[PDB]
Amino acid sequence: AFQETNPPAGPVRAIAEYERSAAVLVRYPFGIPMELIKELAKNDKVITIVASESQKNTVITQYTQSGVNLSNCDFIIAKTDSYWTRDYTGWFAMYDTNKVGLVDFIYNRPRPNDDEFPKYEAQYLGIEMFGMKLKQTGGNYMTDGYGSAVQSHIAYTENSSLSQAQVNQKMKDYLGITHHDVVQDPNNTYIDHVDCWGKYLAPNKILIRKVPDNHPQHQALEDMAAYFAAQTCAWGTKYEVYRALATNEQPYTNSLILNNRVFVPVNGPASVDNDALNVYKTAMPGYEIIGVKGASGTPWLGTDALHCRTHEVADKGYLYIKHYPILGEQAGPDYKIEADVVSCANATISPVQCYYRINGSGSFKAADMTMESTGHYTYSFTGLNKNDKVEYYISAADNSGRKETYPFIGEPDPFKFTCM
Ligand SMILES: *CC(=N)NCCC[C@H](NC(=O)c1ccccc1)C(N)=O
Ligand code: NA
Ligand code: NA
Repeated sequence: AFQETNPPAGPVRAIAEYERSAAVLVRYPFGIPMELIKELAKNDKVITIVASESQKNTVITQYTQSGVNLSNCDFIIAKTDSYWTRDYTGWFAMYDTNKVGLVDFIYNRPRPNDDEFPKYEAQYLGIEMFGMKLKQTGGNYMTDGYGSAVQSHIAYTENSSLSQAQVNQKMKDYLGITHHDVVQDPNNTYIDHVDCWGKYLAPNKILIRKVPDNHPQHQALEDMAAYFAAQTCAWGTKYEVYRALATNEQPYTNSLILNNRVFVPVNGPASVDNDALNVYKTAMPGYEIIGVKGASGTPWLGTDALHCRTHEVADKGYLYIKHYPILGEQAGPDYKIEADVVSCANATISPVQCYYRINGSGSFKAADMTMESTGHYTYSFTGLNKNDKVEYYISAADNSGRKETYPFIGEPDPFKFTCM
């Protein structure tokens, strides 16, 4: 059964889907095509949930026959009621400066095996688990990694014995959420999950579903796009709002960001699918955008597609870069950046660098950042003239072999500012 615990030792920071992932969780019997599992296993660890050793063996046979990369296949043996790992598996958060933890909750469906699964997930991964006493579902949750979370109104109505203030306080305590952005669902379906209409693509980018002008939900979705366009994101700029046009209820926002790859469910027609994939390519330079056809037995639905049947797993030894960039018109006279770098692997960090380019000319140059205090690094851009345009990103490495950049994708999408 659900076990309430004290929240994690602070400060707490929920991890975003576009941060480093060590694995992806899927479940058998399958709700996803074998081609998706094969694609995932090329570069990432795929953890398949099975109910028994016999089911594990059945799945290994199927993976071997389909040419899945077995060297990237792991298994968790636990009973589950469904393949919606997005919704019932635990949520990841950093706490106590450099630890990765799992947050359990009361799954909002009558699925006791699914509801119990986070306990087996935490034990499998070797991390601590915290029990947040809220009725929740992962499909109705997304965080920017900077203390904001977007959820539809069911986060309140399915916790109606608690005040909104108490619900917000639990999200703050267990996940570090300082802006619990609870919105009226615009999609007109029974499910009321954010992932069927909205997705943070980066701290400063949000993808919102779009439908034809004559569709009954056209204005609700246009209103939702305007709502985020007027908001200041974690980096201090207004959100970049991208739109994926669903001409016929195609679940284009129901994608999975896994490290440098994005898996987008497609169900036709080809031209409309390709238009949606091109939105992701424009929004996410440097990422590999992959269109994924559905399984014939369990097709993608407008209320249930690829994101709904997967869940990313954070790196328990995460090399985390905390950075608030300097963007747009910078008054100066100083152009100083700061980054906090912590290793959840308790690995020795070196080097910490700033990669930069001036007036988009030549190649990116590397400069060492100064460690001013433990985990706190700084860099000042010197010799810059009026109207100089700077491109930069942060890079860190540690002695466990981890290598991370901020932004995650690095060089293909750097921070940009102009000297005033
Ligand atoms: C999109 C997401 N994060 N989750 C989708 C969960 C779909 C699931 N569907 C059903 O329960 C269902 C059963 C039988 C027929 C149709 C739908 C759910 N709502 O939990
Ligand atoms: Na079942
Ligand atoms: Na649970």
